[PDB]
Amino acid sequence: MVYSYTEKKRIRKDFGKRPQVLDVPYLLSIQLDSFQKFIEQDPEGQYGLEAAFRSVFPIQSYSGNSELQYVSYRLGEPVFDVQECQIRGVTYSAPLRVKLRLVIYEREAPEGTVKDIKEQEVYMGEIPLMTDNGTFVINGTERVIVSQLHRSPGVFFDSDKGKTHSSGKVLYNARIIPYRGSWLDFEFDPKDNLFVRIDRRRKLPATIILRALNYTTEQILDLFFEKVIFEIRDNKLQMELVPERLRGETASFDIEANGKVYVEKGRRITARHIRQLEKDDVKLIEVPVEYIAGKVVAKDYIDESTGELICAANMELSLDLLAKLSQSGHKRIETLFTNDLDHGPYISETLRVDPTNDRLSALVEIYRMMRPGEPPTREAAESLFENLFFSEDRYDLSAVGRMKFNRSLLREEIEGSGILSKDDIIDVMKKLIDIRNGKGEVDDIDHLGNRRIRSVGEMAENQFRVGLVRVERAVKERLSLGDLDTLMPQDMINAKPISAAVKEFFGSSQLSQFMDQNNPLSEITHKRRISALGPGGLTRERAGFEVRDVHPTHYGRVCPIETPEGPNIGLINSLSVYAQTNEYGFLETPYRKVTDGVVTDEIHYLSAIEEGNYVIAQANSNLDEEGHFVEDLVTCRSKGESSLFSRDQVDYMDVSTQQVVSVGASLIPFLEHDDANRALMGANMQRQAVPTLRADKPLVGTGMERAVAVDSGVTAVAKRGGVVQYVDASRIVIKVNEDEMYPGEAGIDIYNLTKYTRSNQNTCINQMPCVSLGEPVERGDVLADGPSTDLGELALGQNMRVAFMPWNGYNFEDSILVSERVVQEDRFTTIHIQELACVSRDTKLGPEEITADIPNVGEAALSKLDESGIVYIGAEVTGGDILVGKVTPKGETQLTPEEKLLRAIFGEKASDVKDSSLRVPNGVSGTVIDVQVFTRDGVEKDKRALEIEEMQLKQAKKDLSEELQILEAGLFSRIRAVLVAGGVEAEKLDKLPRDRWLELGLTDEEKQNQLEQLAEQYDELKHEFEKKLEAKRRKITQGDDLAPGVLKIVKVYLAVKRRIQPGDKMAGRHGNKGVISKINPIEDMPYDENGTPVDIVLNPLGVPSRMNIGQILETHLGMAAKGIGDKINAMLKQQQEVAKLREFIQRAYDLGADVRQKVDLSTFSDEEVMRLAENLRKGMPIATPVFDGAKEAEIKELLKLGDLPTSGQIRLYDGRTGEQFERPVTVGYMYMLKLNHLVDDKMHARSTGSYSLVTQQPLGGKAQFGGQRFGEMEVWALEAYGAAYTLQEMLTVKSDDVNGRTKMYKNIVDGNHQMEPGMPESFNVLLKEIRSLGINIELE
Amino acid sequence: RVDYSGRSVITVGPYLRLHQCGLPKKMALELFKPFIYGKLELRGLATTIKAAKKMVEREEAVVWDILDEVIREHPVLLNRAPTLHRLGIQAFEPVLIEGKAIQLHPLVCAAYNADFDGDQMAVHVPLTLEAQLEARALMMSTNNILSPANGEPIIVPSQDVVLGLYYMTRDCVNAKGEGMVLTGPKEAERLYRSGLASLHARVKVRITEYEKDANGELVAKTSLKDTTVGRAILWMIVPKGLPYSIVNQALGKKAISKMLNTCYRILGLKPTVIFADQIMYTGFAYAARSGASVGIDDMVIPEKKHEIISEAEAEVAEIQEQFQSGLVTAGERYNKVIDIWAAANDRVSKAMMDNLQTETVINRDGQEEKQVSFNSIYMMADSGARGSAAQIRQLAGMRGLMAKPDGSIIETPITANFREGLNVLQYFISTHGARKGLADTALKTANSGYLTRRLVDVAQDLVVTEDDCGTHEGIMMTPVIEGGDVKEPLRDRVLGRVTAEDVLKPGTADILVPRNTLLHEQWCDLLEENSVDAVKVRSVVSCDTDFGVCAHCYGRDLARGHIINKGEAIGVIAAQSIGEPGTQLTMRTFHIGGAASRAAAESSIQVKNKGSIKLSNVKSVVNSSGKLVITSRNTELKLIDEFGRTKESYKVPYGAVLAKGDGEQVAGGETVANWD
Repeated sequence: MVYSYTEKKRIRKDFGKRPQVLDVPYLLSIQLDSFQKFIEQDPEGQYGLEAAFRSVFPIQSYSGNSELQYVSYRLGEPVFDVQECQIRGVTYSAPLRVKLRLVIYEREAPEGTVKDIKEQEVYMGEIPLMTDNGTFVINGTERVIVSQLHRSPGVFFDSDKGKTHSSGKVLYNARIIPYRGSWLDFEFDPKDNLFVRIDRRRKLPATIILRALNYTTEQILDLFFEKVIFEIRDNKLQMELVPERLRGETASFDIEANGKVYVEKGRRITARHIRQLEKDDVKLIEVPVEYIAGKVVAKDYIDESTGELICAANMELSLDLLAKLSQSGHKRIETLFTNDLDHGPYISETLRVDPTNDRLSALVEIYRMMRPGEPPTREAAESLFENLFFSEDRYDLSAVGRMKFNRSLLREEIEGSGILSKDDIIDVMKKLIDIRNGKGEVDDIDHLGNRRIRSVGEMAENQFRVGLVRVERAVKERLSLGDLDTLMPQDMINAKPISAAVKEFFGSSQLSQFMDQNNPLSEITHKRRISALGPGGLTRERAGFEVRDVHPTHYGRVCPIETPEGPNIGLINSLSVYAQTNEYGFLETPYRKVTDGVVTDEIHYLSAIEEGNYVIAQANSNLDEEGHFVEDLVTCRSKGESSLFSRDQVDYMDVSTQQVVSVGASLIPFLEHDDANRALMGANMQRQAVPTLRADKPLVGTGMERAVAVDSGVTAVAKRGGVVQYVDASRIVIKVNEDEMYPGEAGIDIYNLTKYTRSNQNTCINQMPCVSLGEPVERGDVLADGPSTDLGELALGQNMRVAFMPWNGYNFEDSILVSERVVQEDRFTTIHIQELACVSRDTKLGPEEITADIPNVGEAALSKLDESGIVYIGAEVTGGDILVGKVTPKGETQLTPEEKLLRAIFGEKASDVKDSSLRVPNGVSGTVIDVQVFTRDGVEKDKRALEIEEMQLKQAKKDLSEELQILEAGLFSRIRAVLVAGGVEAEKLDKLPRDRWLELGLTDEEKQNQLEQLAEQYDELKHEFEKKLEAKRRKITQGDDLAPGVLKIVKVYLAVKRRIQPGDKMAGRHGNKGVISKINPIEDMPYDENGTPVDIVLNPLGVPSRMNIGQILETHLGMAAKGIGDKINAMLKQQQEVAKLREFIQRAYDLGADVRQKVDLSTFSDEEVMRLAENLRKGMPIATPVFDGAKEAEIKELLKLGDLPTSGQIRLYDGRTGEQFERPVTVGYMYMLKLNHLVDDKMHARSTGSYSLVTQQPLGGKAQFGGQRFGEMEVWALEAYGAAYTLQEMLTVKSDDVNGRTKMYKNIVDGNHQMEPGMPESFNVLLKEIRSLGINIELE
Repeated sequence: RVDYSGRSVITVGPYLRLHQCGLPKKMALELFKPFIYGKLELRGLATTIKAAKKMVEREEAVVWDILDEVIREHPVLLNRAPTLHRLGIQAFEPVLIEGKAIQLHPLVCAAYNADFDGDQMAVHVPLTLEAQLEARALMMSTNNILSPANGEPIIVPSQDVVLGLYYMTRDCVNAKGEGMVLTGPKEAERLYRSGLASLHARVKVRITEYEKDANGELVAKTSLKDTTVGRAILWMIVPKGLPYSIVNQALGKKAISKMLNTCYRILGLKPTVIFADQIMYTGFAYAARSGASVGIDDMVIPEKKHEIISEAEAEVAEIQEQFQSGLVTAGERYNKVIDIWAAANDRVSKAMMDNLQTETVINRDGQEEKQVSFNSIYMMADSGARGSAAQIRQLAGMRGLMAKPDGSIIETPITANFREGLNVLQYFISTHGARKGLADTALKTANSGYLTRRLVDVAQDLVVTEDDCGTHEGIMMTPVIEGGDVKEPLRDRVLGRVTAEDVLKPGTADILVPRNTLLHEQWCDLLEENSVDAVKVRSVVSCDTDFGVCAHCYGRDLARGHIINKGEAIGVIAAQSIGEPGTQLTMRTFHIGGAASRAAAESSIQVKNKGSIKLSNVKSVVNSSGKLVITSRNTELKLIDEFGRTKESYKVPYGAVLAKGDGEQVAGGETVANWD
């Protein structure tokens, strides 16, 4: 196929011989999938709103004979649009419908029902939706929830050996963690007794809680233990033989088995004497009496003669007790094994130490342990034991609870009961007794097989379920109040719990947050993030050791490279490109199947548990056409390591080498060359790059960003593409082809481009058309580019000329040196859009009118402001100028009746003293974008917003009127087509309407049917179009919901052009980011043999120093790319024919060995790529894969083909002195980065400013005041320099002393130079606070 | 929150003076408004304060001239926010530069520790007499050079100064120019004209010498020495008396900082101070003229790497074969394999170096003799501008092995150079251990800060009032003499300390009771009659002063010249700030600073200098086998030379069997006893 319509403009040259069979997924499918499964209707009852409604429902009061059955729910359409709602700045949520049905049962009468209750839907809460890009719209914010990672529910096997306990031995423990409710754990102590800890409470013995499970000691020893066999007939003392049950013996006498001695007295206990009686078949044997006293009794045997309780179970036997038991006529005797080799004497110390032998006293004791304040009344002990242990509501084992419970339980069926089971917890106690016995394997805490990610679906299901229970309580009170309630689900269900749970959840949460938007990159990699923060998964606020480490399970799913290099490290992760989430929350990664010796084309997704046992080959390997591997021993991995394995030991394949990296670090080329640390730093620096004016696609790249830019939702794509009709910067429309269309409604697809708009990062966003007109568009083609995007290809930075050189010491360490040429080329210039809102109103003194006067200010600002309205759009605001005038009532009336009706108050009318004006803060100057102000209902006499309220009506009327003309024009042309042969007239119909008078009469049928029809759908489309136009205009003029604490809201957008700056900062793809020392003239830049001064000058010492390899191959390969583009550009300077250049272009594509499917000239050869030569005339789009990237052989081969010297070094002359520098010099072209670190934003100079009423210290930075801060380190720095002055007057004169500032500024006059030492007022805040303290100190 | 702050970001001015500020025009006149109002007042260009405010708000061009009149001698003090030691705040003389940033002296940047990665900057304005003039007579960057932590003057002429002076001073066989008869001004005509390379071997140009041995007068001299043209260029930097290309040139390495120290040893004011930056001007000047570069051809991959990796892989294959047979345990097999990959990595490093010097050749005439290597990697490694043999070992040779979670060396080594494609799992373990390194280096800052909190909280108590109270108590000064080689000489410890008695040599004469110990007297007693390494010297800890400390008893030194005065914090803040850089970063895995469990005397007792090894505080016990054992528990084993000075002395524990107890001799690296 290789159609490549949308990529025909720029075909990025790809390298490497490793094909990708599985294409890059939409990659947002975790949030999109979680959302589409969060709102769904299914009969199976999948997790979501249906699972919550089925969980709580039916809602029945206690002894009320009334139930509430769920009709489930259906979602409606929101009141606003996506982009329009974001512009309005109101939360975006759809109402919920399909209320639950009620029921009524007759009291004292079984099955009696008065009537069935089916009620109409009731409004409950508001359910927000998600944009196609994965965001959430609340109050005009981005509101994305970070993915969560924590422990998956199931039986845990933990080591938990304390290093601070000093014991030096491992203490095993196991804890079952349900999805909700209390936690149940077991705890060892050196006494070797199983203990139980529930919700941090003190650990009780196993015998008291298991006794609370109503199991007698006979069932304890007979259940958890084997009673073996003991038989006594006339004191024959015959017992069964268990030669394979123990290794050992102690023999003080001979023991004969079936007429032959198995082990002689004093004979060896070795396996020679063991297997003799073991391999042979032996039956019960008779041995003397002395062997009973050593054994421990198992079952409970009492004397048959009298009724005493002697010889109770779990007790030691005495020599004199044998005579009392054996002579009592007991039928059989059960004795405990109790020999420690592979086992241990568990539960014994629990039975002995446990005070409560019965379930009742056990429930009373666990109740007293649960509640310290109230003594147990024994009445509620059963409900506390059941609801605390095994119950439907308080368990919530969910899916992974029973899945992992049966997996570790070694069960068969996956589905199980959602509550605790006695045999299940007994199995946990038995297998845990095996863990204490030494057999079995523990589980790793950091192993992701025990971890499951949680998303918006499960989290919003949890909070929404909690709110639904909060509703179930009050509704239970309402149904329990009355005996019979007709039409109950009306006023009984309140929306405040739902709207508070979902609106408080998505509104305020640790995971839910707005994003800082720099390029689509930071938006998508900020959209996909793994967080151990929030509920669960957070061990401590700081430090930690094994939690922050990297497990082998971090290979193919989470990216170890991308990471929060700041205070918390190793917590936030990034999923793989091909990673996916399983049904239980587990993470699966692709592996290609291999059958016999050939590699089949099917790929299966495997989690950590499944891929742990299987062996998978290394990412890079040799492949043959027959499917077999070239090398016999192929590098493969099984568990926690990798080694060469045979061709028969490889189960699966890794496909691409990019599975271990993420979208953030995957766009950094030559990863295998560059060091992982500096690649981590660069990947951390990729997200802060601000978009610039002109986006130039990176000439060195990957080819993943092609899918990232289109899959990021930032660019404007096209649905059902076709022949483009009209284009514009505001709007783009396309005529859809007739290949695939809907039969109804006809019409064409229209698009509204977003203009310059403020982001959360105060950046500039917009989309620009990539097509001219009349160009065919396919499905999925990007029409317009977002910020920092060029032709659907992501470029967040700008290339520029590069030379490696020390220059006159102006480049030191990481310092950067920028030419004035790029300064003159407008490159790196960006727009910063800050928003200014003046909103007050709300006064009991009367309303506040906007503008119309500026009190106590001359006409200077009145020239900028309109008489009845605000300032002109796109004006110059400098300093403290008033952008939007606002007044206040203030004193209003007074004596001299409001100054004689505002006579002495001049023309304000308020009276005087209105401070409500906006008054733009100092230091911020720029041009305003648009004033959105506010829109309210029933508001009149507002000159502001009139132009935009009219502009919206003209816009919707324009673009809707286009479709109206397409419809009415189409049907009118259909009339002109049907009137043929029925009395047609070209000269008449081509100069008049009606169509000869509604197709005349013709043959009767066409008259009434065709004419009456034409009028029917004509007036139907006209009247319907006008009705929908009025319905839309009503939505335009109705406005939104304003905050009740204000009458009118005013908000304005302003923009500033900020370009390359001397201090600034710059960053590389490989992690070098530094400040610019000085911007040098063009004349001072060294030039080549052609006299081309160099744009940038960096420090080559940082390559060995900071271990940055990829900069050499970056600059050199870039010099090759711009060598191709430079030679082709020279061909355009010579005006060569297409074919002569076409040969060099084709050679440029296919040079090297394979490593691409692209073929030049394939399609017509005279267009497309032919014009793409004029597209790439500036530079060549060369791409390298992450680990598959280019090699120095092909790099020097291409660069040598570009006529450039193969060594990548050109003889250079000084731009200053003109003399030649000794030795060749490395030059090239690399991709650079402009950040938000510019020193207009970072640097603020301040002298004197506002202070605070607390201690008289100023607030701090960003207030245009304060001296920043010199902390205790600077206090000890002045004590270190030995200056008493600077420190003493430092802490005192500036803040704690007014006398120092007054006398200081007074001494500035004539320069007395003295500064008052003063008495610190902050020290008077210490003396003050101490005076508030009960010990008050006063000076003498 | 202080006052009067620009809060700028550092830029690097190479030019102007070591102490001066590329204060910008934008940061200017914002904080200088009071001086501008008073300036227009006293000068009289304005009328009233409000009129001057109008003149400033209108941004007139006349305000810039008087603004310059104020700025030139009105200093600005500078500090980085994470401040550690006393030199963090320094006073410079500002001059306007167009821009939004501040151009800062890079040699001072190393003193601030600040980096150009974009760390913020706090810029404060001093107030009038005490601040401006106190920072003028005290806190200036040239007025404070010596650091009261290491004690040596702290200057970092690294990076393109080390590389530039390395390329400046060096020789080459053949090339062009041969020898030259011109001597003093050969750089102008010879270098700037044609035909003379920046460096040429075998040049007969004479160099004039100056002798300062005369009292208050310099004695000139001249003679013909063989020196390269670049060395003749470097000689023009300092007109004063020097070794004249012997110690004053060398290879263009840290020995340039050594000759900077010897030049600063005499008259630490003066053209010793001023024009010493000409080393920097020529350093970045002719370093930029050199234009060193790094590329694919720069690095060299040894061909022995394949044979070493293959041989080590075969040996380890035999090891895992023996483990498959059951003859070798898993532990000894693991540690053994670790040993083979470690020694093999060392082999790849050594062959890497061999191909770093002798593989690089230059073709001239027959080309068989070749010449010294011009490779930039070798210039950085040998010169010392940046990089290290370990980092280069990762560039070409093996990268080493570490595991953050396990803490042990992994059994899957990295066989791929950076130029070669790395394996996916190799990048996995590398980013693992690198993330661990980021966690540790990020963790050490807070712990070091807290350590400075405790130490500085203790150090506040020093008044340092009385001068000399005449105390007789002083510490006996003896060298550390630990291990095979002595760690530090006793001359550095006894240098610059008051001496009660301190008789060098066998008690002949040496120092008197009331004599101060300077560098000349202490160096004379250290060089002449060095057989006595123990001298009693007064210390700060022992002072007869009731309140405060005695400066004469503590010592004489500071950031400024010697003979310190009272009222100084001295070791309080100087030591509290001295301990900050030590704990700021751990050494390797931090187990180095810990007990290594392996020592010289612990394994095999060795001697430093050839001499008689004796046991101090011990009872010699001869045995029947002929060996010698110590009867007591705690003993001493020292190596005494013919002069009597102690070379190497280690405590001899009980149970050590030695071949010769006493009466014999020992050479360098001799092992008397060996105990497991």
